[PDB]
Amino acid sequence: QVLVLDGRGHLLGRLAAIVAKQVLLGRKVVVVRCEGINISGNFYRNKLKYLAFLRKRMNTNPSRGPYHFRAPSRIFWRTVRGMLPHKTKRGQAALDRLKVFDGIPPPYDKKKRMVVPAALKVVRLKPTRKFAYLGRLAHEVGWKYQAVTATLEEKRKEKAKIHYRKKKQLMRLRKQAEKNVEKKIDKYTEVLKTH
Amino acid sequence: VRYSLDPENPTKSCKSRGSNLRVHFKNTRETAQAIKGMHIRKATKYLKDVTLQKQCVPFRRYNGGVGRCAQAKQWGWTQGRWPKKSAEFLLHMLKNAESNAELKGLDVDSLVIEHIQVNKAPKMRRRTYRAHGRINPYMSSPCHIEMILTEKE
Amino acid sequence: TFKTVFAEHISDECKRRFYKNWHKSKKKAFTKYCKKWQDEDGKKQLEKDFSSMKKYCQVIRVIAHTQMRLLPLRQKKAHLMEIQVNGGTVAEKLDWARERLEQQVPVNQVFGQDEMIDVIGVTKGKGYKGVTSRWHTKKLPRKTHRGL
Amino acid sequence: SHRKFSAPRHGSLGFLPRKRSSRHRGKVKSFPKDDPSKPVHLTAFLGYKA
Amino acid sequence: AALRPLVKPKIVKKRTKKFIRHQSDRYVKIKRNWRKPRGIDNRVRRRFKGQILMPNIGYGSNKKTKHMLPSGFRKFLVHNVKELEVLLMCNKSYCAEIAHNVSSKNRKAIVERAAQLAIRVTNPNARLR
Amino acid sequence: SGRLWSKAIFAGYKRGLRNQREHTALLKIEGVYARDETEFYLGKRCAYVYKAKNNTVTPGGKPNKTRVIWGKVTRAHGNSGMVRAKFRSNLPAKAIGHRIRVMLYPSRI
RNA sequence: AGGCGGCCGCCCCCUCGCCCGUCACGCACCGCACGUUCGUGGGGAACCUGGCGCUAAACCAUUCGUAGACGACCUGCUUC
RNA sequence: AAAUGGAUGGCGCUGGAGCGUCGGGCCCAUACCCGGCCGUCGCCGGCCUACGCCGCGACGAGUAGGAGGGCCGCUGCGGUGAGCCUUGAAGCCUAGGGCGCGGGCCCGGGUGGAGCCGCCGCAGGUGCAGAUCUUGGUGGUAGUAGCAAAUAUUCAAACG
Ligand SMILES: [Mg+2]
Ligand SMILES: [Mg+2]
Ligand SMILES: [Mg+2]
Ligand SMILES: [Mg+2]
Ligand SMILES: [Mg+2]
Ligand SMILES: [Mg+2]
Ligand SMILES: [Mg+2]
Ligand SMILES: [Mg+2]
Ligand SMILES: [Mg+2]
Ligand SMILES: [Mg+2]
Ligand SMILES: [Mg+2]
Ligand SMILES: [Mg+2]
Ligand SMILES: [Mg+2]
Ligand SMILES: [Mg+2]
Ligand SMILES: [Mg+2]
Ligand SMILES: [Mg+2]
Ligand SMILES: [Mg+2]
Ligand SMILES: [Mg+2]
Ligand SMILES: [Mg+2]
Ligand SMILES: [Mg+2]
Ligand SMILES: [Mg+2]
Ligand SMILES: [Mg+2]
Repeated sequence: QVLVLDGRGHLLGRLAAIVAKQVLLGRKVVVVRCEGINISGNFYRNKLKYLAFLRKRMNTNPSRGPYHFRAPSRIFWRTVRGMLPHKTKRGQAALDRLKVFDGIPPPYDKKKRMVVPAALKVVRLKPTRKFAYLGRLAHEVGWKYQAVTATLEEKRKEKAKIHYRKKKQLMRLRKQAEKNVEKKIDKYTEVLKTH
Repeated sequence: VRYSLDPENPTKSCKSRGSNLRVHFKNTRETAQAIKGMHIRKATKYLKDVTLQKQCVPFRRYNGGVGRCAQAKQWGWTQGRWPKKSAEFLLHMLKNAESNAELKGLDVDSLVIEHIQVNKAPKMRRRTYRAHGRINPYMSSPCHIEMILTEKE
Repeated sequence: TFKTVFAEHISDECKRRFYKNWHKSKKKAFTKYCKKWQDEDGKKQLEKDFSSMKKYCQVIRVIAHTQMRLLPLRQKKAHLMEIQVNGGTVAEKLDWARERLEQQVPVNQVFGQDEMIDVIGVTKGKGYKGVTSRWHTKKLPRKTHRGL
Repeated sequence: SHRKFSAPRHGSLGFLPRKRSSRHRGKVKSFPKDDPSKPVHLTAFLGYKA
Repeated sequence: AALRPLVKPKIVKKRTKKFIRHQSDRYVKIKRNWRKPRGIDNRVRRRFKGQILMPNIGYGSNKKTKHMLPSGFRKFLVHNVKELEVLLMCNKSYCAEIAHNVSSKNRKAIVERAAQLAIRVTNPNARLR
Repeated sequence: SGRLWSKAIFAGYKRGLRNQREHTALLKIEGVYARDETEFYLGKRCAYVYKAKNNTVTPGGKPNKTRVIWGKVTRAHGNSGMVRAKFRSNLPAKAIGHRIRVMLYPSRI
């Protein structure tokens, strides 16, 4: 059904390729933590290309024409727009199925986030090559919401710690229960047939 | 004679017609669309308000270059105009339909206007006198008007 | 906007602001809201709203209006204003606002003399005017057919 | 081309979306910033040009 | 269950569109009958993809399934009793079809003679009282 | 009780770059992601389940609003493990990005 | 961009709420598909019943000028 | 280093989705092979409309142009159907059924009220999408421009 994807440590084009392929099949995919999506190359080059993209505008009326979003979620949504056939009611329905968010929403705090191995910085890039941060680029050009998103991100990280301590306590309790006795009769079946 | 959209029964229905009457076809079409779907006393009070310029007729289809008015907001529309002569002729044919319902013997206080129809009659031509000695037509646009009324139950 | 908490005794000028036709209106605004003020069980559901207001908000704006009875005007409608309190912490800002509900704020209380304070308003209506009066462009000479 | 007398441009592009404002009371687009060092005060009042 | 003719296979027509004329949609002075365009720049004559198709020899139906009604007979029109009784020998493959200008008084006699001779008529219950 | 059909997503038609061929359809079937994995599904029969407001149904007890265009698997397609299929009637092209059942009959278990 | 989860004290009750063994039946519809699902699916018009309640507001008209080509905007209308 | 903002097609891409060398798979064109159907040509069969009936094989694109066929069509003429009918002909309409590849045709349903068609031959003022085509009618424009040269009208009553 829903595919909640991490954005921490992913690449823009690779993640956009996998999302734009999997959204045409019907799986409702949502890319969360979009401010952490890395872009290869130099950061001066990335902001120079984005400055050229801002320079591209209609001269007779800039409103009727090129729109230039500054938020990184809308940057990734434009990246998936430029790959889906959005002028037809296949890519238009796919962009209606696609949802993108900066930070993490409260349902996606609770729901588990997936990590795509094919789009990772470590898998795809040589570790001695330069990179950038899409949230850093967005804060440098236009998107003035880094200080609020980072504060709410630290808040949900504190929430995640105070949940993970309870989860690890319950895991220690259930492994004490597994350490206890009189469960091995089924384990004679299970260890033979793939414990 | 025949009428388009014959009613459910001729017992509880009256009918009226005007033929070859000097009006504007577009104004009579728009005031007929403003009339249609209304009780007969409300339509009579509405046409009196049109002749007194207290409640307008919205122009929806034939709406080219027509100035706005504040009174069109009852109709959910922006443009409007107050056809005096069209309101007078259609009120006269509503009085004729009222008299025909009285002749047929209906409950005359509970009639609604189920069907109305307006179409272009044969027009009469005069001539203008434009520049360079040229003659251009100056043509009318009369209309045939039909209406089928129905009791409300 | 987290939630808006109004006062108890709301003036007739504010009611004329909330309504369009004061003659046709039956003057029925805030009857149930004043009932929520009057009821004892409604106070606990109202003081809890300030407890959440102390916790989650940072920008608190106080709504104020004008007394039209002290004016020689004819409008008799009180214009509402959100005024952002730029004071200290949210707790004492909320305590200040709840202490000074339904009270008057003079200009000598907040402002002062020789304080450089900007003015925001709406310009005059000059109507649908032309180009040389709007953009102050240069006029064409006398010999110009079709417009100067 | 080569206009031969370069003139400064009439008007301003920053005031270009000219419209009868839907509000008639001039609203505040941006209030000044806050800090807990300053005491509690207000920022904006109403007035009438007498 | 009327007369049940002989072995008639799955009748195919290889396309069933009765091809439209080019730009008959745009102008209502143009009848929908086909007419071969002989223009020097026309996309239909040049046979571009996405355009209309021209009727040629390839759309010919099979000779076994040629002039075949979906009931399984081949039609033959009839005016009177002699042209009905000429179908006495081949009534199991060739059906009758009464002409439009035949009145009801003779039409009932023709359909009664067809019911006696076991000849299929395409319009048995038409123009009756 | 329980699902007996494998899940497949209708991906598109057999096409080049410009023109299409609507007689053969493409199915991205779940689980299969390899040429060696799209071997067991050779010979399966597919079914596209859709809805309509009239009543043309199976004899399964009661009439409903369910209509199915039938068909079956023809062959494999690509190295990614896609499945070609020729249905008895061609696809309505509304089924793009939707689901077609693959039921586990006549294959060679 | 929140609505389900956790604790305490009782309630109409249940010790077959689950795995291992014995027993007998329920449509066994006699070769066939769309069957079993989060569905007490989304919203729209009405039908009869229980309790708790609700008793208005826009637009036109008129006036006003801080506004106006026409629309549009800001306004007044109580019997003190 | 060049003038509107813009082009490996764009999105993007750096352990490649760049570069050069290559391996195995994979995708399709009206190309190839097999098969079903139509037509042409060639060779041929039979003493079954001989101008008909089969059999085999290879081939089909095309402006200007040239031929063959048309049981495509319109008007009229002579033979011809013991033709059609006021119990409804020509004409016109049709979300009806069908045929032929196509020219077109047949039937059903609705108005109409007096002429019409099929085969074989014969003769044409014989087929329209154009020609700033001719005649006639009708839309968008459009309830738009325009009812502005020469100082000015106002109140009451009357026939109506
Ligand atoms: Mg216009
Ligand atoms: Mg106008
Ligand atoms: Mg003149
Ligand atoms: Mg003015
Ligand atoms: Mg001049
Ligand atoms: Mg702002
Ligand atoms: Mg050419
Ligand atoms: Mg580029
Ligand atoms: Mg390479
Ligand atoms: Mg050829
Ligand atoms: Mg003929
Ligand atoms: Mg000629
Ligand atoms: Mg002649
Ligand atoms: Mg013509
Ligand atoms: Mg031509
Ligand atoms: Mg011409
Ligand atoms: Mg004209
Ligand atoms: Mg005018
Ligand atoms: Mg004008
Ligand atoms: Mg004059
Ligand atoms: Mg008088
Ligand atoms: Mg009188």
